[PDB]
Amino acid sequence: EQETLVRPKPLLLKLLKSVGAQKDTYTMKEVLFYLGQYIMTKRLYDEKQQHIVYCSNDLLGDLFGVPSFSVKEHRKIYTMIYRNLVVVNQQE
Amino acid sequence: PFEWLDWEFX
Repeated sequence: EQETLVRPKPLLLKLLKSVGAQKDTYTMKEVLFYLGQYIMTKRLYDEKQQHIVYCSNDLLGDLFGVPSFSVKEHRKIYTMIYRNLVVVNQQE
Repeated sequence: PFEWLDWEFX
């Protein structure tokens, strides 16, 4: 139900392009889903402890500002994604 | 096997 209309900033947009998403405006749900696919396809999660993402050597690490994080860190994830987009004035 | 928020990616 995360329907917030958003326009990713250049870094986030580059990440989205990696999984085939080239539009400029998204729902938050879409951004979140595509970032999950990004992590999957770049194989940035630990194969033995899959909630751990190791992003130091990936562009994702520039977004999050840390070398690693857990998918359990929901507030941090949301926070870092929102700071990398602009919420659209006209919602809906 | 990668779980993320509302979704599962293997």
